[PDB]
Amino acid sequence: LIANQFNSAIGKIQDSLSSTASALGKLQDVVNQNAQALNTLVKQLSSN
Amino acid sequence: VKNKCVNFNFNGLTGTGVLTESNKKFLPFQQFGRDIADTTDAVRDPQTL
Ligand SMILES: *[C@@H]1O[C@H](CO)[C@@H](O)[C@H](O)[C@H]1NC(C)=O
Repeated sequence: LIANQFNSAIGKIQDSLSSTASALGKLQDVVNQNAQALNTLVKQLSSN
Repeated sequence: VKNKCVNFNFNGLTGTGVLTESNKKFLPFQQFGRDIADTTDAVRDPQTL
């Protein structure tokens, strides 16, 4: 029995990951934050 | 010149870098382009459009 539950359990994770783009919320955030800071850091150049 | 660090000056627009022929297709009235960072990225040779 347990094999089926486990093996089936994995399958959901694929699809729980395949479509829900909000699954990787944390990682995508960190890259987002750093990218923004650089923009702000770069954009400050054009200020008198 | 091309492909060498130089101090280019375009119609009064200056800067430093390497100049190569681009691939971007401006609209004819568009003079010169830029980047997300407002930084100069593209130029149009005024004498060589
Ligand atoms: C002046 O510039 C135009 C357009 O860039 C060019 O066609 C023309 O030949 C230039 N003058 C000379 C003598 O080449």
